[PDB]
Amino acid sequence: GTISIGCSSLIGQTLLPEVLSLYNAQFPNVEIQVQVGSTEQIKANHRDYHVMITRGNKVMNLANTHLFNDDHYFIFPKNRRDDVTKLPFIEFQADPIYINQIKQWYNDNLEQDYHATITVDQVATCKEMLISGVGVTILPEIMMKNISKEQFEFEKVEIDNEPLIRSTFMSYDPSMLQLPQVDSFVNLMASFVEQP
Amino acid sequence: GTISIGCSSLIGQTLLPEVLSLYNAQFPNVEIQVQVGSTEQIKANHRDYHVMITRGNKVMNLANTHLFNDDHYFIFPKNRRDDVTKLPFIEFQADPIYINQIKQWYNDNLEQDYHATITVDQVATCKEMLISGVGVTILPEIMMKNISKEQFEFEKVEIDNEPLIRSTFMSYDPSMLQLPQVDSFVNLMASFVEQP
Repeated sequence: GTISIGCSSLIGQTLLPEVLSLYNAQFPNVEIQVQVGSTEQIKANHRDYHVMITRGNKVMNLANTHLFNDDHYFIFPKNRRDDVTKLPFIEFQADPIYINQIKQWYNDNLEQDYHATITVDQVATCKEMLISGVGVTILPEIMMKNISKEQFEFEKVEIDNEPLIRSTFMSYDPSMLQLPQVDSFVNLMASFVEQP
Repeated sequence: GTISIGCSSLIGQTLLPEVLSLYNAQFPNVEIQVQVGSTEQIKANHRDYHVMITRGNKVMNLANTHLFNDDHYFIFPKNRRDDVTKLPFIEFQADPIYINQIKQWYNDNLEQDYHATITVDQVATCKEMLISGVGVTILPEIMMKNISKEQFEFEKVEIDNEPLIRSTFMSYDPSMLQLPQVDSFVNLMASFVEQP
């Protein structure tokens, strides 16, 4: 049959391709439909999906399985250079708690009032803006590949000596496990997220 | 003041960061808000933006400035061109005309009836699925950085010896040119898209 997956952009570009490589190898007769959007659009449109994968909090009224947590890093140029409070900060607008945690960190760790010059609602765009030198930002660790360790310094973001983390959840209606292609997907994801 | 830009994912990750590096260097007192979404969502929510940048067709009842055209390439692992009809094809669901041109091309150029095993509505995800070996696909040339020429063969997609192209447009209400931060943006984009 067909499986329909709804996910955020970050997930579509970092988690799902490796999952689906496995999934399609094991279950080659399943047709896969992936819809990628803003988290808000995804959750709003949950009736279009058998399974959703998103970051933040659990989705109410559904089963929610914790996939993993990600650390965060403040990223700025070595090359231009470490007088960092004069560079524009790119604020990824995750949700209000996150934004506030980041503002608090910036105020505690740097030497001026927080001010976002650029706001963006997709992490991958935030990363490319960093790479193109628009400004500095905070990225989740899973997005930190292909960032030049010779152009850029990375500082782990901790609040009250606790790492700033964000959770990824897979959410679905448990009734959907009656579809063999969905049960297969969910079982595969439970093994995928375990680490040796 | 503030400028609010709506764009597709592809644009947010490939065109806009270089534009905004320039824009923010020249106009450092403008606050920039970027919303990245599915084209359909972007077009639907046009009242949230001063300017939109999208691919496909012009937006009705707005000014529309053609930015550029992109060629397309069929991409598959260097193991191998004959095996290629056995690999899953990943269908980016741009719009019906595009999908149908791709289907016609596949039928005319390969040894099998067209069938998409995976459908996806974001190009960046399509590219990551290619890189992770889920299957083969067609990408616009602007997305073809960081694809290893040692793992992958690239064949240019032409139909009736005409290259398959897709257009990028900037769309806006011409009244918005009364905002200096928007007029600045639009003038800057007009220079950016010219090639020396």
